[PDB]
Amino acid sequence: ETKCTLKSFTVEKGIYQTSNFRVQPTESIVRFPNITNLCPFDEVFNATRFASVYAWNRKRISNCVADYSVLYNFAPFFAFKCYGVSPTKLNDLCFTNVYADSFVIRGNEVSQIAPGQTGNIADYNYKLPDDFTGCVIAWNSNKLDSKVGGNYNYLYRLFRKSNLKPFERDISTEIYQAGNKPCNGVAGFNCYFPLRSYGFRPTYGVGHQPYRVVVLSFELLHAPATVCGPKKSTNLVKNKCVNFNFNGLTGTGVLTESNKKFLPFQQFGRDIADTTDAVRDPQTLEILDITPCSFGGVSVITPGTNTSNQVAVLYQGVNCTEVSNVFQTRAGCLIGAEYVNNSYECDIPIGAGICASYQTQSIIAYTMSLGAENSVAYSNNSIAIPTNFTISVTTEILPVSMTKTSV
Amino acid sequence: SYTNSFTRGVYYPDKVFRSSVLHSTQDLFLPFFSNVTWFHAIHVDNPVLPFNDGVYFASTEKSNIIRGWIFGTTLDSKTQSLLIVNNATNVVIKVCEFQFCNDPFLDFRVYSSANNCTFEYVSQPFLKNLREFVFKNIDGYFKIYSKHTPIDLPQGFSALEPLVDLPIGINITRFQTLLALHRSYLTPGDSSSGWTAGAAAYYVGYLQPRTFLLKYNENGTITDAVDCALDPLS
Amino acid sequence: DCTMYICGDSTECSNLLLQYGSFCTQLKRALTGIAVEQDKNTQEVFAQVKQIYKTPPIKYFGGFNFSQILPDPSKPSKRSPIEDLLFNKVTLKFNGLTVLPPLLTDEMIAQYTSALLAGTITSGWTFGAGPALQIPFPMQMAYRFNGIGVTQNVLYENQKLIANQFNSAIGKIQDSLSSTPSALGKLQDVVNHNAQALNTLVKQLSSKFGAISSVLNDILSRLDPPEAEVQIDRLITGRLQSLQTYVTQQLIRAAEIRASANLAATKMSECVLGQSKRVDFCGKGYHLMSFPQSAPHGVVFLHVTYVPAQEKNFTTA
Amino acid sequence: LSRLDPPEAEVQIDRLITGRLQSLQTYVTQQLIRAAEIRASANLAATKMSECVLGQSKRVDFCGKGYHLMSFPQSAPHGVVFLHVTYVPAQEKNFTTAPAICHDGKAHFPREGVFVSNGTHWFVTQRNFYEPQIITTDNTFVSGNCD
Amino acid sequence: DCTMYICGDSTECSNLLLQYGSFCTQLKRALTGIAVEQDKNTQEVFAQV
Ligand SMILES: *[C@@H]1O[C@H](CO)[C@@H](O)[C@H](O)[C@H]1NC(C)=O
Ligand SMILES: *[C@@H]1O[C@H](CO)[C@@H](O)[C@H](O)[C@H]1NC(C)=O
Ligand SMILES: *[C@@H]1O[C@H](CO)[C@@H](O)[C@H](O)[C@H]1NC(C)=O
Ligand SMILES: *[C@@H]1O[C@H](CO)[C@@H](O)[C@H](O)[C@H]1NC(C)=O
Ligand SMILES: *[C@@H]1O[C@H](CO)[C@@H](O)[C@H](O)[C@H]1NC(C)=O
Ligand SMILES: *[C@@H]1O[C@H](CO)[C@@H](O)[C@H](O)[C@H]1NC(C)=O
Ligand SMILES: *[C@@H]1O[C@H](CO)[C@@H](O)[C@H](O)[C@H]1NC(C)=O
Ligand SMILES: *[C@@H]1O[C@H](CO)[C@@H](O)[C@H](O)[C@H]1NC(C)=O
Ligand SMILES: *[C@@H]1O[C@H](CO)[C@@H](O)[C@H](O)[C@H]1NC(C)=O
Ligand SMILES: *[C@@H]1O[C@H](CO)[C@@H](O)[C@H](O)[C@H]1NC(C)=O
Ligand SMILES: *[C@@H]1O[C@H](CO)[C@@H](O)[C@H](O)[C@H]1NC(C)=O
Repeated sequence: ETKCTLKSFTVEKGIYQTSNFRVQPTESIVRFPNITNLCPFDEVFNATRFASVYAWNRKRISNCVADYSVLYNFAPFFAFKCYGVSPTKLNDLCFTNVYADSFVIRGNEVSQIAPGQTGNIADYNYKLPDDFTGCVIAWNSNKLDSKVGGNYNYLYRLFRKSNLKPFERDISTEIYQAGNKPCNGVAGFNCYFPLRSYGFRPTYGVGHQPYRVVVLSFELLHAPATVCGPKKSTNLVKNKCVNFNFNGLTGTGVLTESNKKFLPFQQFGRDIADTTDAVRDPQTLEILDITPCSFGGVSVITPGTNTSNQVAVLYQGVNCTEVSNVFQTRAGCLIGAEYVNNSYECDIPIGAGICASYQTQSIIAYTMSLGAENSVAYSNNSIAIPTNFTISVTTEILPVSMTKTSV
Repeated sequence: SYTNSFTRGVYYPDKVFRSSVLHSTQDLFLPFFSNVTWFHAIHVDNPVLPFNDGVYFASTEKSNIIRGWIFGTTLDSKTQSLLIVNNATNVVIKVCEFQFCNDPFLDFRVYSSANNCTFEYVSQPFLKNLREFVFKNIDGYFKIYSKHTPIDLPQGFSALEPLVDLPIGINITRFQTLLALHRSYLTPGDSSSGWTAGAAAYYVGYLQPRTFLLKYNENGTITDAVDCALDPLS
Repeated sequence: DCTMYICGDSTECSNLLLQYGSFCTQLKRALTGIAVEQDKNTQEVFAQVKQIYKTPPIKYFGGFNFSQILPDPSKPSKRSPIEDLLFNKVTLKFNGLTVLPPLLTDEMIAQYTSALLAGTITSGWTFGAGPALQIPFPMQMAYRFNGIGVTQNVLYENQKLIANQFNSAIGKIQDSLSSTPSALGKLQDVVNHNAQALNTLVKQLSSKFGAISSVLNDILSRLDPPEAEVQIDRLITGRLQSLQTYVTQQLIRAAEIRASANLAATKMSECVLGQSKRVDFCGKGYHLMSFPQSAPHGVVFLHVTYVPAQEKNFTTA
Repeated sequence: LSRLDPPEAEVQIDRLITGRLQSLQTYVTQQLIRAAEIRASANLAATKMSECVLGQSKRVDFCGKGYHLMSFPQSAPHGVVFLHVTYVPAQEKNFTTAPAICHDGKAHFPREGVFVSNGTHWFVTQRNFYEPQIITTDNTFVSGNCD
Repeated sequence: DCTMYICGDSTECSNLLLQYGSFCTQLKRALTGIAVEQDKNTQEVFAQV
């Protein structure tokens, strides 16, 4: 690695920085807030009495967590056709409003509840938009909406001047002016009642029995979304740096408890450097400080391929209690060298007064010596007078000019 | 009347925590040492109070003489007007499409004739008795700050804690106070119902976009704030 | 860290960073050269002596008092009261920014300072030009007085007065240093500049630099692979332009520190290790001697100056 | 300029020019810093040449460690090597020293050197070479009594 | 002046410059330090007496 960093083959004697030691996270948490306003889906699907096809009952679903996975308590659906969306991706996309339109219809008329299709129901009673992005569910309701004599309470419109528009309702009961003869509120020739009734009976087959059909249409106006589906996992891992996603604050670090008492309205904390330092647990009220785990730099203290190949590693600025003689210094900690207790001349500097060299054998680590020891006898009646001279030569090399270059 | 709000009108700018540091933010704050309107002698006219940048509602009401507030567009027919009515143990926050009178009083339950409300938002009941409130509208969120501190406005320092947020976007340009007393006057037109009660004063002070430098202590409570376009030292 | 400062825990950002060029191996090559240079400036002034000298046990140099400059054996850290006062006045791994500790700690610099003090007190100036020669301190003071032109008789006769004046000056220098809190301004300015440049880099990371957000985990989760790239490219450009100027300012400050350290080493060699004939190079006035004192990021020279006073009018020919 | 068409190659050419200019600006800045360093080093070298080769200096470690005598310059492809001749004392010896000498009621101080003693004897010598000489009037001067 | 030199008269342009952060502060902090240093060099040579 030192040769790769230096881009050479014969590295000299010294300490060289090659890479950085990074602890990878093991697991990953996603602590988003506890679940609440399950939208009123059960009261629309498990209602007590459904409305007519022309008077299709509408509820607006807004400001509520939409668990679309409580659909699968109601039995095999003759149709769960989700148009424009997938039956699996619906519990993910947030939406502004979810309009639920329920109505009872025959078994042969359940197919008419879809975009584009025409017939006798979705022309004058309940027409769906062409570009309708939602989900139509339909299931039989014979056991509940069938009377022996006949349940003539469910009505449906058969005649109308012109077809309806997307999501339009008509509750008028005026006689159908079929011919030119202007009707006078009486029924008869060319003047028929528009609303007829269903003869729901238990003896009917499977195509004419009562079928309850609901339609959930999702709206995504520019308005902010208020109905968002559910989300959660559960680990408050400590003493280990993991990936946290606490109510949108995402990061990597050790989540350990603390005594940083926050105010009630606020969710996360920040130091001076604008970096995050603590965060609320969206479930139990307790403040945990975010602190990075072991992180620093590796340095190879190599004596050079000229002498040998035994090298030593130095992790700088990090305690190596976490991830070959281990010894902790004040500038880091070095593995591969032994701490010798005789101070010699510094050869390869490390930091905080520790140096390495080759004893000859293995890399050593010793406190650098500032020099020898000599204490002169200071006396008020003693002096040291020289006798001999020495003519020595001292070399002092100094650069003068540089390489004149142009671009 | 006209008085000065020396060192009041500060709140928490964002839901972030700090520990003994300084944070400078360009927000919509009340300018220090401004000229606010002390409406203490107006015992039910002039309800024309704008809502351009918000309102700083300060009061020293004795006990439950206020009944709530109303924030609307123009107080006309089919106009979104939010009414926050504070009862003894619950508050009601509904927006109505109704034409409100000059001074809708509460002692009554139905304010106008043709009321038509459409929202549903219930929360914890809100109502030396200083009750500081700061109202604003940004990002489609009708945002309020409330504080209950013992005392006019003193020279102390007290931040305004964000309590309740509610999503709505409208052209809020209305503001009026709803009082409470003994003599029942069902007449909406007659704006004269003065009763012998405690001292009533609804402070009105408009906010301004300014840069504020707040000091967060070790516990995360704003104890000092400086403005940056008044005094040269600031 | 060129990889972690620009690209936070993102492998695609790391793959995109290698296409910019060899800036990652040059910005870290210049900063380590700065560090190795800083590891040398602290050896040309304090490590001028070869053998460490010590103070004799008898604390009688002839009448003078050096208790405030000699190390105190009571305090576990072997330093002088002046060094202890100077150390208590200098007020001193975030996103890939580490602070490397110096080689010579505050204990080895103190030992070098004590050795230099012992050499300049007991031996005089011979400890910096060859073998150390013992000599009484009054005779060394007579030497230094004769070196500037003043005869040795004024010192050999009025020795008690000179000793009392030196003791009073040594005692008053502590109050003088404690009076003005901005006396150690040159040592605090460099520390403040360093902590400000180290803190201004984290403050600029929150800037979007043109992108929609500032964190990589948001751009790599809202936007799709090939429309996040021009954003990642702009973010890398902005984070590299903020680091290039930082490295340039660090190089300029390192050159300034190197020039200051060369000047300090020259002053230590020409004022502490001997007497100089320069006017205001070893103090304002007539220089006699100089005592060094260590400090967390510098050196304080105490220059002893002989100043004439109480002049009188006379006739000359 | 051969794969892409004129106006979609421009933002690419613009980005390439920006990248190649940002890599040259920092190079020029580093060159200026290194040139300032070289200029300071050359000024120091010229000062040393003028104060050590072209004469003798009284500075301690400006013309070599010790007592400077002379300096010889030598050229080098990108610098100058100064060979400083240093006189270093050695083979020192212990002796007895005294400030002055009281004789005839007068305190006499040495002119140059110090009063050395080696046992029941006193001589005068310089402070750099042991040369015992008898205490005479030529190398001594009276400056009062020995009180 | 970063605000007049880069963004002249243009409030919209200044609001983009603020998103670059502390660059403008570290520029004027150094340029005024240069002036303070130049106001000191004229006092170490001429103001010795
Ligand atoms: C979340 O639900 C768990 C289980 O009921 C409960 O113990 C915890 O207190 C809840 N947290 C909140 C937000 O109250
Ligand atoms: C390797 O050792 C040889 C022989 O002692 C010496 O000539 C040479 O300079 C050394 N090279 C390195 C890179 O240390
Ligand atoms: C490393 O951790 C151990 C155990 O907490 C501690 O005793 C030691 O002082 C630490 N070393 C340093 C200086 O980081
Ligand atoms: C070196 O000294 C340390 C600290 O006193 C001691 O713990 C250790 O045993 C010594 N090792 C050797 C090899 O003497
Ligand atoms: C040296 O000093 C000591 C302590 O004052 C004294 O007793 C001794 O006589 C002195 N010797 C001389 C005169 O050199
Ligand atoms: C407030 O403004 C009124 C006019 O609007 C003025 O008369 C009054 O003096 C001002 N009060 C202060 C001191 O701000
Ligand atoms: C309103 O206040 C009255 C009087 O205290 C109380 O009886 C009633 O229950 C309250 N209603 C609400 C909405 O809390
Ligand atoms: C030397 O200074 C110390 C500390 O101020 C003082 O305690 C002591 O009396 C002084 N001694 C002499 C001889 O002046
Ligand atoms: C010397 O005489 C001059 C002229 O009378 C006078 O100004 C000056 O102060 C005197 N100085 C001294 C030292 O007496
Ligand atoms: C002088 O005497 C002292 C004390 O015995 C001794 O330590 C020193 O080495 C001697 N020096 C010489 C030059 O003989
Ligand atoms: C000291 O040296 C001198 C000169 O050689 C000599 O005359 C004297 O006798 C010596 N003293 C002793 C006692 O050796």
